[PDB]
Amino acid sequence: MFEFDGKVAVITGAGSGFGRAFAEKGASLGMKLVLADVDEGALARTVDTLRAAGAEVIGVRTDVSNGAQVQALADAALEAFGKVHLLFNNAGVGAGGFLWESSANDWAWVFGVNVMGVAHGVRVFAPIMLGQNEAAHIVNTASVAGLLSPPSMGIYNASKHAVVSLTETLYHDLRNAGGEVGCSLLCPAFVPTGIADAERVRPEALRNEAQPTRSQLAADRQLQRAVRSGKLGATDVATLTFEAIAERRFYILTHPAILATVRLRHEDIELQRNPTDP
Amino acid sequence: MFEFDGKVAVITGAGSGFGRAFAEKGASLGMKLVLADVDEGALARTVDTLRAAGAEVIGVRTDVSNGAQVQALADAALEAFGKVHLLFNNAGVGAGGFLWESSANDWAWVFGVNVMGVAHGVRVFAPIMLGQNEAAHIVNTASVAGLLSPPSMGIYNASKHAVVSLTETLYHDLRNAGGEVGCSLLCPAFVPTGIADAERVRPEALRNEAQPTRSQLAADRQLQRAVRSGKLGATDVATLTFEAIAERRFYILTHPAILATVRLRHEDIELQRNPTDP
Amino acid sequence: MFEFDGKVAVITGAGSGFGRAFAEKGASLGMKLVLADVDEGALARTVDTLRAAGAEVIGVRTDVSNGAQVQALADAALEAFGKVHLLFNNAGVGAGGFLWESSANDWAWVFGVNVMGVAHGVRVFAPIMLGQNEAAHIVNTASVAGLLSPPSMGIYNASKHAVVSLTETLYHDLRNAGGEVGCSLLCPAFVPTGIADAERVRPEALRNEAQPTRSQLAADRQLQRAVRSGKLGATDVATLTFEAIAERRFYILTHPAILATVRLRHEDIELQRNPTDPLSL
Amino acid sequence: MFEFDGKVAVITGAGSGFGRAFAEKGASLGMKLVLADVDEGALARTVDTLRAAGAEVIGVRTDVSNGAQVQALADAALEAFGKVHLLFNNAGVGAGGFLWESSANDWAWVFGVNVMGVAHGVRVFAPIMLGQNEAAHIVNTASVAGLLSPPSMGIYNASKHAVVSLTETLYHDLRNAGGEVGCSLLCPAFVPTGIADAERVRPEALRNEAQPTRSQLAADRQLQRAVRSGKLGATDVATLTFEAIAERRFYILTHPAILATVRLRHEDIELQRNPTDPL
Amino acid sequence: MFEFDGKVAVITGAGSGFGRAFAEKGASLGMKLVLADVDEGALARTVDTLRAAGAEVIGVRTDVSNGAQVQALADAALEAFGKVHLLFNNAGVGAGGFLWESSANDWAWVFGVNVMGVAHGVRVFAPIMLGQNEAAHIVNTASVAGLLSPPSMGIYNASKHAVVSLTETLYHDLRNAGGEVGCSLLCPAFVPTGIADAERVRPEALRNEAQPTRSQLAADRQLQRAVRSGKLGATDVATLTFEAIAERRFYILTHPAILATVRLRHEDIELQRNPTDPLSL
Amino acid sequence: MFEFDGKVAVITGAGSGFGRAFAEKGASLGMKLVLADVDEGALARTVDTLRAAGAEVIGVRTDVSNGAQVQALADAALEAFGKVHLLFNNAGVGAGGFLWESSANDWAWVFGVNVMGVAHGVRVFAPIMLGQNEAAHIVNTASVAGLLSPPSMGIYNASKHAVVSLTETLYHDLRNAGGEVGCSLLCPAFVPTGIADAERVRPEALRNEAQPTRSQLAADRQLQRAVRSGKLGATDVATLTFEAIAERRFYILTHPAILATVRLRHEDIELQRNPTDPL
Ligand SMILES: NC(=O)c1ccc[n+]([C@@H]2O[C@H](COP(=O)([O-])OP(=O)(O)OC[C@H]3O[C@@H](n4cnc5c(N)ncnc54)[C@H](O)[C@@H]3O)[C@@H](O)[C@H]2O)c1
Ligand SMILES: NC(=O)c1ccc[n+]([C@@H]2O[C@H](COP(=O)([O-])OP(=O)(O)OC[C@H]3O[C@@H](n4cnc5c(N)ncnc54)[C@H](O)[C@@H]3O)[C@@H](O)[C@H]2O)c1
Ligand SMILES: NC(=O)c1ccc[n+]([C@@H]2O[C@H](COP(=O)([O-])OP(=O)(O)OC[C@H]3O[C@@H](n4cnc5c(N)ncnc54)[C@H](O)[C@@H]3O)[C@@H](O)[C@H]2O)c1
Ligand SMILES: NC(=O)c1ccc[n+]([C@@H]2O[C@H](COP(=O)([O-])OP(=O)(O)OC[C@H]3O[C@@H](n4cnc5c(N)ncnc54)[C@H](O)[C@@H]3O)[C@@H](O)[C@H]2O)c1
Ligand SMILES: NC(=O)c1ccc[n+]([C@@H]2O[C@H](COP(=O)([O-])OP(=O)(O)OC[C@H]3O[C@@H](n4cnc5c(N)ncnc54)[C@H](O)[C@@H]3O)[C@@H](O)[C@H]2O)c1
Ligand SMILES: NC(=O)c1ccc[n+]([C@@H]2O[C@H](COP(=O)([O-])OP(=O)(O)OC[C@H]3O[C@@H](n4cnc5c(N)ncnc54)[C@H](O)[C@@H]3O)[C@@H](O)[C@H]2O)c1
Repeated sequence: MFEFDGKVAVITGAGSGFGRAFAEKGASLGMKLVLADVDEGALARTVDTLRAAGAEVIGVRTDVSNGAQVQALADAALEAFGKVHLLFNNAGVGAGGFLWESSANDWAWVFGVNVMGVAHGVRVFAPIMLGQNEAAHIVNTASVAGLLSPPSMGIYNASKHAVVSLTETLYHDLRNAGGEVGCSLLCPAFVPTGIADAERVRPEALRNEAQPTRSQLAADRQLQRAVRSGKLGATDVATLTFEAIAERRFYILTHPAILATVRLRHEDIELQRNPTDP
Repeated sequence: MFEFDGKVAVITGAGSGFGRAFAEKGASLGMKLVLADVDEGALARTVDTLRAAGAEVIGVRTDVSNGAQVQALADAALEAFGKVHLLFNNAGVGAGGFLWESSANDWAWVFGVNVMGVAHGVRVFAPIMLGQNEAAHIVNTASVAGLLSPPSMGIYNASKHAVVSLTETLYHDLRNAGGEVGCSLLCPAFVPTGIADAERVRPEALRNEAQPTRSQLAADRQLQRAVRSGKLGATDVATLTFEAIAERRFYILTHPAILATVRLRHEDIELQRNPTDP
Repeated sequence: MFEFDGKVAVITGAGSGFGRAFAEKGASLGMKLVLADVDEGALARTVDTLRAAGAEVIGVRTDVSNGAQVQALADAALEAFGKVHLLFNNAGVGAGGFLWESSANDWAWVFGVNVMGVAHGVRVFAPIMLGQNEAAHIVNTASVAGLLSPPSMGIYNASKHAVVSLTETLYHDLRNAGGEVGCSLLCPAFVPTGIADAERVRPEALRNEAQPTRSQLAADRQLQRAVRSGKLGATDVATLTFEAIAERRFYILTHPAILATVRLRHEDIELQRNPTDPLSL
Repeated sequence: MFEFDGKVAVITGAGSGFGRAFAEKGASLGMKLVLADVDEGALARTVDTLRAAGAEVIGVRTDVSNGAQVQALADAALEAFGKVHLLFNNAGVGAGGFLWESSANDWAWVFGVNVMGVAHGVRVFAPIMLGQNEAAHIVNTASVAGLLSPPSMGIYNASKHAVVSLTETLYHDLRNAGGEVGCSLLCPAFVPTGIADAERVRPEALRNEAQPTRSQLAADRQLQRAVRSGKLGATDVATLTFEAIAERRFYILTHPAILATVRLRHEDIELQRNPTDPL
Repeated sequence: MFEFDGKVAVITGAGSGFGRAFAEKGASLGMKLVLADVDEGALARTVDTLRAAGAEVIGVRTDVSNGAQVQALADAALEAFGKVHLLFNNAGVGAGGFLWESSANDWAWVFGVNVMGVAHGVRVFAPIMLGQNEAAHIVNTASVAGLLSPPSMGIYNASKHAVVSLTETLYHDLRNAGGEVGCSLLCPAFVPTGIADAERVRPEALRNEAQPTRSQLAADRQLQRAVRSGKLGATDVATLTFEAIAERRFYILTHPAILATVRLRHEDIELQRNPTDPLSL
Repeated sequence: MFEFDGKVAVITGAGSGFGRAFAEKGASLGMKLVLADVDEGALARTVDTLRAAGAEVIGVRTDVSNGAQVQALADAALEAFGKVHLLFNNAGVGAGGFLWESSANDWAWVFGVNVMGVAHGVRVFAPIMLGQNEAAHIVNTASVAGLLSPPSMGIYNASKHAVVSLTETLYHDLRNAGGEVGCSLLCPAFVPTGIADAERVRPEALRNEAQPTRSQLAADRQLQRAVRSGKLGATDVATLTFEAIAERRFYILTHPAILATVRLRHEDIELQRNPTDPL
């Protein structure tokens, strides 16, 4: 099994939600923590909270869409603790509405965080991990939206399908390369976190000047209800994720009840049948 | 059935491969053609060839990764022919190698063309089509790599999974919106085209200064053999695609033999089983 | 076999369709190209692209219905390359509709290009080829419309039957005169080209003041549909034509499926039978 | 049964050969005659003889290659007799020799008469006939040279193949348009007429300045010999032609012996076999 | 019930762990906060974040083992808010290892914070609270180690049994003196805090020149593991503690699962039985 | 069976009360005696009387709150008799009154003797005993006040609960380390000794300048009354203690009647019930 005690975990999106939960779980297993977030206030508060729980932790404000900042995060992790054993490419954002009503900025924002942030983390940290000649593991947070295509969330859906596939490919590439570095793919259903309020960290350069359309308002309200009503919490997702890492299990479906809907989409494809609305 | 005679088709990646084949097929059905490509020479030659076959056609040099140029393409199409009835968001590029060995530029290049080009086309042309109150259809070229995750092609794979999902979502959004605009998703296996030589149109700003790694060289050689040995040609893909448009069929699998491998990946997911190499 | 590499081909109608495909095929075999067309824009693009791919090519704007301009085309050919070995009398136009509804200008236009253009080509270039004491060959583009008489195409049909018989006669005349110059007759069915848009190169002096009739409109639209949906392309016509030249075969029927209805017309004649009605389209 | 008594026939080339014989046969059937030829002296000899024998006949000098004059021929026909029921687009000329040795003027001359003269007649008279709502018929004189490609006659051959196909198409077009206007295609072999001396009516603007070549002289000598030695006369051709019109028969082959040579040509095409010389 | 909104809480050890959680809970109830700690950096961050979320709070660096500084903390409390209603004598440290291997400095350090800090708190603030004629309450943090005697923790155990009994006695003394001041005794099991890292705030004068022994290393690592893996958090301890204060309940056992082994120790004593060996960890 | 003849006992608080009685009992068992007290006059009276009766005994004035002096006590013990087999960390003091009314010096005094004196003894002597590879035993004098929390005695109570738990932990630690060193915990109720007059040995540095409060005077009067009226004597406590050492019994409750009150306190804790006043 994968051992955690005294190892180093780097966690993006650590100021909230799953990322904060991963930090708490990692601390309880004896991990040293490198926490990264673009939300300065959330990051600072999470660092202080983890320290008050006895964790050894540093924080590095990081916009994961920026390759130079992700490199800087790795450099900070090595300077502090010498090694990186666990990477959670977890930061994410969303936007909704009829697909054609979204702006170019919306596409750039969501793909910059949800895909390029994951890409940067893999590109920067996998060589470091491969060079250490020790067990290490990379966990990428997708979503059940990486296995399904629900209406009015097409940009988010597409970004999460990209994370699914790049992480599947990563699994094969790491094996073909050899070594003790593995990876997993986390695909949760809705959990009460801050994800429905992702607009709070949209960068100024990507703001929309147009007011939200009717379908965008509807999608935003829908996501809030879905998020607020999830029956598993972020703490449960952290527990299940670390169990999967210990077993080096690739697919982490925290809400396996979704599998009926996933099977439906897969059946559409195998039957070359126009997409079913369930 | 969808009628083509006298209608207007806008085709990206028209200078080669599937795009040139779509232009020839469209011309044989009586369509007016708006051809777009970033490769100036290929675009000009394709325009001349189609004209020598009696087609009514214009060409617009277009980098589909650039939203302003995709808008300009729509403006040129309307100025020439007044309407757009068929859109082929078809331009694409690729890169390969162990996932972490690829550069940030590689990610930006492939996602800029394969995802943002599709996104721009949907964003710009779907409102035009919805406003015409006539039948229209949008075809997005993914790949079987949008349904599978083969090793050493992770960036390409991820971009094509994104196209799959955004197009599935588009299908639902168009229905929820109402109207006569539909869409389809084209997922071919390997076909002898120019796709293995996509580096010919990598923009200067995204060039790699480092020489290719061992795995990148291997992946490039593998793709060339796969592409050169495909048993269906681009003309066959065009024929099958237009048949699907006529029936408004969403999933266009030109090589349905792939479905055994697709089922294998779907089984991995449904069973939460680590990815199988077939 | 007939040698192409290093030889000189003169092609009329080279801006589009078959002529352009002949030029591409000739270039791929190493021929020097003299390309002629009245559509200066199309001709310039054809020449430019062939030259950029490495051809030795000149383009000469030529109205093949004009005897002096055909003579000027031969002069430009000889001035650029010294010889002419292959001549494609290929430019052509068309018009349709009930035969009596067409104008005198329609007859003059179609026959000026389709018959007189071929006639000038033969008259000007055959003596040049005979005087060279070298293998040479003349290919005239007729049509399956030179072997059949489909309705509402009578002016075009008549011009193509004229090309058929003049070329058949040339075959015998060249053998009677003796020497190494031969000829072939190309008779394709519908192929995607610009031929249904021939009005774009009708000269202003032969324009029709009158509005087109119902039967003329119907013939135009039927021809547009038939041409654009042809299953063989201009490239295929060029490939088959050069194969025939190589073996000096006279009849080039690129679409042999036409033979059932050619046989029907022949048996009408042989039985003195009133022409069998064509099937519905 | 197409009926002739009291109907109006327009005949081109009426001063000689087939045209004169059509006129004499039409007169014997009680037709009113409108006779056209570019040769005014020969046209007058035909008209005056028929008028002396009691026919209703007018003569109109006409160059059938000139559309304006063909229109005036129709105008005179309608002015005199009110209707046109039978049209013989019959005037014709020829030239011979190795194909490439002929001049541009040779092409323009032979096609002007043999094709454009027929085209003008169809263009001018077919709408008249269609508008009359009566039985009418157009006869175009081709030749067996419209069915075969004999050597050294390429311009003539090509002109006659054009007549063959335009008349076949006219047959289909008339049926598509509907009505009682029909047509026939006359394809005779050599008959002793004046056709071998067609140069007598070559217009000045199309004169050749060069002397004839060996092959042109050879082709002229062959034609003179072949025309002189036909066993059927112009009267016989007229008899057979009106016989076929009566039955509305399209192909009029006055010399059916040539069909063996026609089958050979057709077989060449059907087999894509290099043209066989029948020797 | 005990009223919190608008009342004044003084919390020692407020920079981390339970103390920080008490301050957060007090802020959420509308209490004015006087927060004390010797870890100036941790205390400043705690105060800053609470104030930014809207608390009325002051932070006062205080070494609770120093009687004068505890008196200074009361003076700062009264100067800022005029009253003290709730006192959490909560700061604490620890050391482990075989009892005889610990130094005199180890005893002085642990007892100075864990016992004397509580003693100074009671001595300084109880008279203030009694003189106010208002409801007030003192909460002393002991531990389940004040109810049990686990091996290799004897100095810490002893200090926490001292807190237990002094607080039990204070309960009776406050009732005998009369009035509205009460007290409670908080006895948690392991919770993720900084308590296993207490060496970070050992004063320089009480440092050990000697290397740590095998049994001291083992005790430190066991404590690190037990603390970090506690299933209840500091927030939960704060929630349960304030619920107990509200009902003025004396014993606060946040981890009642400890009761089986507390009963075992009690029956050892009641039966005059040699202490039952603890189970393997 | 732990054996006493010829073994060495170190006894703190040897000038009075339990400590003097331990010394007399040890002498009767043939032990060599190392006697310590901060009161030099009382220590000399004990030492000289025992020596007169034929014991091997030395006296070492010792303030057990001072680690250096406890070390010197061990040094003198080893110098005179070579070994230490029995240690009574017995010296103790007290103070009373409402908890918050006591001074900082009261806390420092009572904990200095009652807890630090015991801690110093364990720290200094346990490694000696462990290194001897012989049977040895440490006895710490707590009180029933280490098992209960009677009102107005909070400083004393807390100090004695600390002794209880440190000695229980010592019991577990000695077994974890291995060897033949053990310990016991002596928990007597009130006995007529000098404990109610402990202020006679309060060091000058910890003097109170304030006069006593009503509750402190009340607590002093109660203690004087309770101590004077115990029915067991110091000799009896010494008898019971050596009896328990012989059996290696840990809990030494010389007054088992208090266990009803102890069960009540234990029940309070087990039920999380506000402390019951036993009245
Ligand atoms: N919560 C759910 O229901 C749900 C379901 C499935 C998947 N997910 C995914 O889980 C991941 C974690 O999100 P969450 O639910 O904890 O939401 P969250 O909002 O509570 O936390 C996400 C964090 O990412 C940070 N972040 C955003 N953009 C960033 C950037 N450019 N650089 C660095 N940090 C950035 C935010 O500031 C925030 O602290 C995301 O990838 C999300 O898409 C969430
Ligand atoms: N050929 C296959 O085996 C295969 C299989 C599955 C999917 N596909 C997809 O089919 C689509 C068509 O590719 P193809 O196989 O015809 O390859 P191709 O190389 O023959 O044609 C692709 C064309 O896209 C153009 N293009 C590239 N970047 C562009 C940009 N930024 N803007 C505009 N045009 C741009 C290229 O210049 C080229 O003409 C692509 O999306 C490709 O990923 C191909
Ligand atoms: N395309 C078919 O279906 C088809 C079938 C049978 C025969 N044909 C014959 O093939 C030949 C080539 O035509 P295509 O189909 O390639 O059509 P096209 O329109 O593509 O090419 C014919 C070219 O001839 C040129 N041309 C016309 N008049 C001219 C003149 N006076 N002088 C010089 N050039 C002139 C036109 O500009 C044009 O570029 C013609 O003779 C046509 O009748 C075509
Ligand atoms: N005689 C044969 O052996 C023979 C065989 C087959 C077909 N034909 C055809 O039969 C038709 C009749 O010829 P014929 O044999 O009676 O020859 P012919 O010379 O005896 O008579 C033809 C007449 O047409 C006239 N003509 C010539 N050019 C004219 C013009 N521009 N306008 C008006 N009239 C004009 C001539 O003056 C002459 O009177 C011709 O079309 C000829 O091609 C003749
Ligand atoms: N965490 C547990 O498992 C646990 C269990 C039972 C009891 N306790 C008790 O809980 C109390 C709070 O500790 P915690 O667990 O929150 O640990 P902690 O280390 O997170 O917090 C204790 C705080 O006390 C401060 N402190 C230490 N010495 C001080 C001094 N001289 N003056 C002022 N402040 C001082 C430290 O700086 C620290 O901020 C302590 O009394 C501890 O013994 C803790
Ligand atoms: N007597 C009781 O009722 C009673 C009950 C329970 C427990 N105890 C405990 O029994 C132990 C013995 O007390 P006692 O009852 O014999 O009282 P005691 O007064 O008769 O004797 C105690 C002796 O300890 C000495 N001493 C005090 N401070 C000292 C120091 N700093 N260093 C060295 N010696 C010092 C005193 O001088 C005195 O001689 C104490 O720990 C006391 O707390 C007594």
